[PDB]
Amino acid sequence: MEEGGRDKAPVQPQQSPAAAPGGTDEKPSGKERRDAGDKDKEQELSEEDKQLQDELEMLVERLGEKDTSLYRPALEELRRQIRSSTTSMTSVPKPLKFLRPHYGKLKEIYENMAPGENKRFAADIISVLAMTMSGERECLKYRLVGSQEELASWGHEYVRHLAGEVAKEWQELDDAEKVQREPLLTLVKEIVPYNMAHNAEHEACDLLMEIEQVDMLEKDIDENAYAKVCLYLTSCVNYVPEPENSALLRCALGVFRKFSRFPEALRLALMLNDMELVEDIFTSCKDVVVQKQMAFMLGRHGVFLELSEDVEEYEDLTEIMSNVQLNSNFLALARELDIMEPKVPDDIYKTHLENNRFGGSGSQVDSARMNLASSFVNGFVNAAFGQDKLLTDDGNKWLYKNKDHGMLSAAASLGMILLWDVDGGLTQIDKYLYSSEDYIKSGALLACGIVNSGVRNECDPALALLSDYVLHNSNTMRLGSIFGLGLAYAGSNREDVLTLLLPVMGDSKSSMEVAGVTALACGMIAVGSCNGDVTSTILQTIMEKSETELKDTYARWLPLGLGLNHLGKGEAIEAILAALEVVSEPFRSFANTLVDVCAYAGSGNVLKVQQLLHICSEHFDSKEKEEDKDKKEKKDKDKKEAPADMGAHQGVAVLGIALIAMGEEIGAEMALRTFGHLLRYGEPTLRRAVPLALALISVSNPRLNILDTLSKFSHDADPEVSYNSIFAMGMVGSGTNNARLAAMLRQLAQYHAKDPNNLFMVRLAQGLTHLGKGTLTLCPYHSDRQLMSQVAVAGLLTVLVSFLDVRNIILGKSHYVLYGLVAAMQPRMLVTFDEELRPLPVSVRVGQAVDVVGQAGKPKTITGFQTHTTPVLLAHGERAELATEEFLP
Amino acid sequence: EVPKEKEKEKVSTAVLSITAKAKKKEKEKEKKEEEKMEVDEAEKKEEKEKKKEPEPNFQLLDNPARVM
Amino acid sequence: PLVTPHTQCRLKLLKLERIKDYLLMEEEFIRNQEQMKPLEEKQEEERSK
Repeated sequence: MEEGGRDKAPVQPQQSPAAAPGGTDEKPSGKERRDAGDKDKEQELSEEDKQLQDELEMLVERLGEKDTSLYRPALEELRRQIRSSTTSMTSVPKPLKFLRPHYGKLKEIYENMAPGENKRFAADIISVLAMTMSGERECLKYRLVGSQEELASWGHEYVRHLAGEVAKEWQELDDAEKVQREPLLTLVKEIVPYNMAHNAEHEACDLLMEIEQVDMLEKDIDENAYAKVCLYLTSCVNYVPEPENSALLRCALGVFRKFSRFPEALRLALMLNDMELVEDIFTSCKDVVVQKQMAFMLGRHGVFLELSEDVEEYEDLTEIMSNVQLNSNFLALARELDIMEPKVPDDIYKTHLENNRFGGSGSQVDSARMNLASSFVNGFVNAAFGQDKLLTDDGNKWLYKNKDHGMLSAAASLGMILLWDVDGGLTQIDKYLYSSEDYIKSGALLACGIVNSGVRNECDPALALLSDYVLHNSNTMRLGSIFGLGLAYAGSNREDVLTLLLPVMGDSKSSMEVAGVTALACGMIAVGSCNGDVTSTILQTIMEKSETELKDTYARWLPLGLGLNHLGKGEAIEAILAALEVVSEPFRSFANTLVDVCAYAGSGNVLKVQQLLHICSEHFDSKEKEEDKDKKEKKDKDKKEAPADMGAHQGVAVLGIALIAMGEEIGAEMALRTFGHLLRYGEPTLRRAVPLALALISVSNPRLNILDTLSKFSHDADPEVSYNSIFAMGMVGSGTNNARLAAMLRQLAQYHAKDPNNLFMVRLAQGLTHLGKGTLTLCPYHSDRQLMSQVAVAGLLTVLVSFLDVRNIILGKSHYVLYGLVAAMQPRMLVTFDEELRPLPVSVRVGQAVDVVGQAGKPKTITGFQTHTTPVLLAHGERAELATEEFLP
Repeated sequence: EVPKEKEKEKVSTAVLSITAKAKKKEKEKEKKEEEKMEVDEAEKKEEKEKKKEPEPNFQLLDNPARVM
Repeated sequence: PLVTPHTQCRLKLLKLERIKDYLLMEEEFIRNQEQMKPLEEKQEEERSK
């Protein structure tokens, strides 16, 4: 301990501020010049950030705190210069003069008068002088002012431009990772008036830099991954004009302002769709801006590009609408017969060959309901041009043999055989159409809507299936005709055929399953306007469901189209609309949780997730509202699949422990459909946690509840090694786990993982994270099954052809004008880089190296090299344009 | 002779988080909806205090009158 | 295992508060689970003897 002898600064700045009350009065020079000699020297012993220990700043205030309490207030005759010497010298040590209740008094030295241009003695220092202290002001002092009194005094007026120059100072001194400190400053200051802060910070960023935009640009969208309702409403529209005004990267408009379509205003992204039609630059960024506008996140854009430039600049519209759709058919035609595809594999059924010697002999299984699953050896493998003449003879015999619902099912499988087709898809049906039967034509003409699904061109808006519908005096002609056309025009929000198919609801012909899928057919069409659909559904709901207390054919189908007509907005007006509209008995207030959370597809709104638990938690509920706690858990399944894995680990942690562990009817009947809704990628955490409750069948219940959890355990696409689980459970599933009930089911689970080699993207995440639906087409199935009796009769309309929004598969094609390039792409396990050193290496799995049409996989941001620049959108999306430039030798 | 009819009925949701400022802006939403369309409800005080003080310590009693 | 800012940023202040939200709710849901159980049969006389 070598103290003493060199303690100059603990003596003379211990004495001269102690002599400052001894020299304020009767010493006009010593009041001023010793203050200025104190001020610059204390300023100089802080500017190097290589002596944090300052020989004054924690040496003078031991008496100087009681001094400043008697020097600044008690002088009472403060001059115009001596306030600029006192407050410039004594507002510096006050974060360390004072303890944790400094937060109310960062002003009793400073805001007497802020001396001039306080960064004048705080420019080259990063945060030790006042910039940490400036964040201490905006944390607590501005928030209590700007809680209800934003428009206020000097604590707002100068504080605006004070925070303005400080936010310039973060990107001024060193331009380090304190760029991201500016959104740390802009959002803590005036949390709800963020745009009033950001509007000055938008224009300041526009003149800040054009190279130091992009990491702050991704900092915003990382903060926009989850927020409050109003913060996600605010900072996402602040996110919009920064590649519009500062830079013109601008190919991140269409999908990354589909981010901002539903929250702020539907017309606002339509004004950004107008901003697409402003910047018509060349073609290449314009091409891939409008590639996504048809079948990547929405359709319904084919009405705004038939204006005055219909030569090639507005004749991309039909090219977008069906020709690049057919060029995507040329992927599955040309490229996917080349990689690994002859017309009929037909041998996953043949992969059940070694079972016949496992335990003696075989040929014991003769169940007639297995022949339902026999259609999927032909059915699922023949998607994307698995066209079959006389390979449908297993269909052709069984169509003309028995099983009326399988006559509808085998006829509905023909639409899956010719999918995404307009050229000759109806010609395939017509030879298998004229049998003059109810079940054959109702499955085939429902499959005609599946053939032209995603086309939305002129095939039959009211031609075929409207003529099929007006044939009705009877069975599924009444039913199966409205379903296929609303499936085909689900991407559109056309009003006309909605009003053609609204007298289906207004007929009051009391076929119950017809009116239920009528809500599902109109639900797939619209998500926004036409409140008269909500009027039309609840009229027959109050007519029919009020005079019953019975089955979920009422409940699983009629409120669901209401939720599909109001999907994806956290405004909480739609809950005020719907729940106050059907104020009713609790078995009709089953519908309370539907339209509540169908508007709540994905965000962070954890306050909803607690009312998704705390109202109907357990209660033990002796067989009265057990459907509602299942459906309340059904809406826990979404608002979990979009928070990009932040709550997915928390979802599997809660729902593994809480329900299947300490539950009853909520857990052991229904709560596995989370895993059939959360992901379809597959990973051995949840893929092995389900046979913990499946190999233990727990047969005491109506075990098709647990065998429903068998079924969409294989609701993970992208074919895997999971055959080890399903075939070995199929071996114990032949004799035990009765083949009368689920011999269709286990092979439905077996044959669905290898649907096709490819085309597994059914998982509602495009580009990086945006929805693009599949929701309106998938969510009817998991609403359809959570019971029984639709494994035989009614759910066979659903279980085959429920979800049909598969949007191609990979990101290999090049499209450079003539479509001859293949390039050099380099596939890897996805990004982790958030904020690290400069050129942040994008990924980590350098081993795989392909050139052309290679697979997508679970976490793959595939990059490219060889100086082709790939300057399209720099965010992928499977129809890259790929120009050419090499000006770096 | 009441049986003390009691209710568990609730456990208080103690999630102390972003909830705190989210309920506060919801009370701001009621200051446009309540006081601008229709709220004119009122109640009266000190009716129940009035009957207590003029009370009877002057209780009248017939012949076989009990008294502590 | 996603604390990937790796620095004193508000994201790690935002990310960890999300983890606080789900574990408190997992606490309160199982707190409601042992609360609202009016089922008593003990063992329907079989395992109790």
